[PDB]
Amino acid sequence: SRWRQQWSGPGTTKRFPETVLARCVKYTEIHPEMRHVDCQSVWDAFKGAFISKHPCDITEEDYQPLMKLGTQTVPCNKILLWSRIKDLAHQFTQVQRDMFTLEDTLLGYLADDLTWCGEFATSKINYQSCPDWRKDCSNNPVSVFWKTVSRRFAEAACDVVHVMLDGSRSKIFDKDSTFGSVEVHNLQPEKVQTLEAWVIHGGREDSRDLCQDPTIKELESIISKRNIQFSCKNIYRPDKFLQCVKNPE
Amino acid sequence: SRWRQQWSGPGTTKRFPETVLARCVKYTEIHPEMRHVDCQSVWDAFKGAFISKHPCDITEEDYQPLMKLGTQTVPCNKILLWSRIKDLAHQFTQVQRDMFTLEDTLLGYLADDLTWCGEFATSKINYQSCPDWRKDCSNNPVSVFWKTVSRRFAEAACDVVHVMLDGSRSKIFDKDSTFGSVEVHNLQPEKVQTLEAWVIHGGREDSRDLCQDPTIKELESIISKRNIQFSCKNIYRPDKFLQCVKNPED
Ligand SMILES: NC(=O)c1ccc[n+]([C@@H]2O[C@H](CO)[C@@H](O)[C@H]2O)c1
Ligand SMILES: NC(=O)c1ccc[n+]([C@@H]2O[C@H](CO)[C@@H](O)[C@H]2O)c1
Ligand SMILES: *[C@H]1O[C@H](CO)[C@@H](O)[C@H]1O
Ligand SMILES: *[C@H]1O[C@H](CO)[C@@H](O)[C@H]1O
Repeated sequence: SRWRQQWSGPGTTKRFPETVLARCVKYTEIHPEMRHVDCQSVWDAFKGAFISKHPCDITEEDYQPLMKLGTQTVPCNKILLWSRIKDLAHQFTQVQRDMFTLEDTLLGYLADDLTWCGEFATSKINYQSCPDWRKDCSNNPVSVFWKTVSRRFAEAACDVVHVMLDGSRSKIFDKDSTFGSVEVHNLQPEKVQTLEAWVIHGGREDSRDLCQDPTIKELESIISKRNIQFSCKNIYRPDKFLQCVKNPE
Repeated sequence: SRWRQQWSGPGTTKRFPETVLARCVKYTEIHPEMRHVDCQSVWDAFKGAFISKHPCDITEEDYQPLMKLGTQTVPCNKILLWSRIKDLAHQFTQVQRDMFTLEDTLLGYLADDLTWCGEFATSKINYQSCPDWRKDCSNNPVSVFWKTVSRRFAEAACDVVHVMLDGSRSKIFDKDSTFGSVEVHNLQPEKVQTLEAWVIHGGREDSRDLCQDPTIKELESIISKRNIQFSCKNIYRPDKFLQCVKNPED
């Protein structure tokens, strides 16, 4: 288009339509309980959320048709959130398969590690650049997608909700994250009794109780205000922790 | 009441209201995903289905308020049906904890092994007798309850559905059962590809292939007409079958 401006963020992932379609087919193959899904309809609703729209004015309503088609009931008491440490959370649920991260749902599975955006009044995907959340605009197709689906995922949790936190970083709990700014504030006190944090140890620091870290105390204060209880555990040896989850015999 | 007639079936189970309430509280305690349920409302809706009503004119609509409150999503590809061998089916799911029978749902859990009925125009439970489906009337509170919940359970299944059958009896498959007259006819062909039967052997079956039994062939014909595939397997050693599910390491 002769009106299309340059953005600071990377362009849409190459082969984005074909990648989403292939993922949808693969997911329904792996999960027989979701085989009612029509993957053509899913992609059509996904594309309809952002195609032909300015990629700085996307709203939660734009994704509502996709949200409906992707409706999925995950056992509300088996939900695992994560902050910065997505790799270990997914390895965990690959072993503890009755536990689920957002990326283990259909919608999270489709979009995991992809970027996308379009342009106003055109049917073309923008493969050259997409808005950066800081330098360009906050209401872009990718950021709006994850804050919408993340909020819905947290709203469905019940009983005890677990979150993995990255203990190798200066902000073990970071307000400037999906967990800190979306998930923690949309757990429903009527349904969730406790938020249990798993602080994953790593980095080049000598072993110490990281549940005493100031940002964890910050996290405890935040969730307590919402009338939800807080629990914290250190995962000192992640490799050994996974080994115990796999073969606790 | 001065109008109440005698029925041929046993009366309502003793302590029925207390038993349903206790079971509802116990179930939601064990299953956190169902704690949105208000057990008082569940009992009230259960009670409202048959109290003050003639126990020969109960309908599926009478139980709809209970059905709505009892809504529960079980993984549709992990459903286990059974015919006459209820004990082993429950022993199986207690070990294979990702599979569910109807009695592993809240609604099935409440009513398992219980009998109940009321009377028209009165608020009293009939602890003296209840209608027998054969000698008195088929549309009684118990029979109507189970045909309703069993149909919805069967309607929810998807992919591969399993049914345990009692191979120690003459009619391994019996049309005159909840499975044979309700469940098999309400599996949705759009969602279910296969019905897999597990024929449980009894006391020394000479290792005979019971999947060739005439009643099994009858089952295969019935389900095939509905455009669903059929698979059959013999469970020769029920006790050993459970231990292998307990300890697959061997
Ligand atoms: N699983 C994901 O890719 C994921 C989960 C939550 C938030 N995000 C955001 O989307 C972008 C594109 O992947 C990421 O950089 C996050 O900002 C992604
Ligand atoms: N779980 C049960 O007890 C069950 C399951 C299906 C049908 N029924 C009927 O209810 C009566 C009272 O328990 C039984 O005799 C069956 O007819 C019971
Ligand atoms: C917060 O938790 C989710 C994993 O369940 C992750 O995608 C982020 O949104
Ligand atoms: C048929 O299957 C059910 C077990 O899932 C049993 O209750 C009968 O209705």
